[PDB]
Amino acid sequence: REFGNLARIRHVISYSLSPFEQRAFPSYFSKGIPNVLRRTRERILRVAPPFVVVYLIYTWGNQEFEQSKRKNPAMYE
Amino acid sequence: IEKERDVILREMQENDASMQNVVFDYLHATAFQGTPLAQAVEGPSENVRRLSRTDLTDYLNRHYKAPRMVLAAAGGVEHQQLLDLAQKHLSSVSRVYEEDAVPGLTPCRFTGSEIRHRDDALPLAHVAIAVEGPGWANPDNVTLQVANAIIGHYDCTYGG
Repeated sequence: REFGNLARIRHVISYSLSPFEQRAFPSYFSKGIPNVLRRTRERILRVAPPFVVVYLIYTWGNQEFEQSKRKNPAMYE
Repeated sequence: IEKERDVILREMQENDASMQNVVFDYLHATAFQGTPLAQAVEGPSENVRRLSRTDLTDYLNRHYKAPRMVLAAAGGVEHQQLLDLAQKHLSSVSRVYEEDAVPGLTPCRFTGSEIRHRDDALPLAHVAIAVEGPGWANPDNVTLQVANAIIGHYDCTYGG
C-alpha cells in the first residue's frame, strides 16, 4: 500500500533521461500520425458500426415521424 | 593469457557480487553515456573473452609511451641516484608513434539520468546521486572538497 513495498521485483533494470536534456515533442508528427492511425485501425470496427446503426435508425425515425405528419389521399369521394 | 582470462571472468563475477562497485559503475555509465568514460575499467565480458594478444601489443605500443609516464619515488631515496637509474633503464621507451597514430583527449558530456537495477531479494539498497564535477585543473576542487567535509560521512559503527 505504501510506496516502499508493493510487489517483488528481481533483475529489472530501468533507464531514464532528464526532461531538461531530452525533447518534449520528439517526432510528434512523423512517429505520431502512424501511431494514432494504427490505434484507429485496431479499435475502429468495434466502435463505429453501432453508431452507424444509431444514425440509420435516427434518420428512419425522423422519416417515419414526418410521414405520419404527412396525410394520405384515401379520402376521395 | 587464457589463465588470466579465466581469472578475470571469476573476478568480474566477484565484483558483480560486490554492492558498491556495481553502483559506482552504473553511475559512471549513466553519467558519461556515449563516451569512453562510461565503460568500466574491467570492461565487458564479451570483450574480455574476445580480446587477443595482438590487441594487448597494440595497447602497449599505443598507450605506454614515454612522456605519459611518471617514475615517482618517495622516502629514503636520492633524486640524483633515481635520475641516473632512470637514464640507465627507462631511456628507450619509444615515444614515437607507429604511423603517427597520435590519440587525443576528447571531452565527455555529462548527462542527467538514472539507472535503477531493482532486485528486491537483496537485503539493502545502495543509491548514489552525483552531478558534474569541476575537473582536475579547476580551482573549485578545494571548495567542493570543503563542502563535502561539511556534508560529512557516516557509518553505522560510528561512535559519534
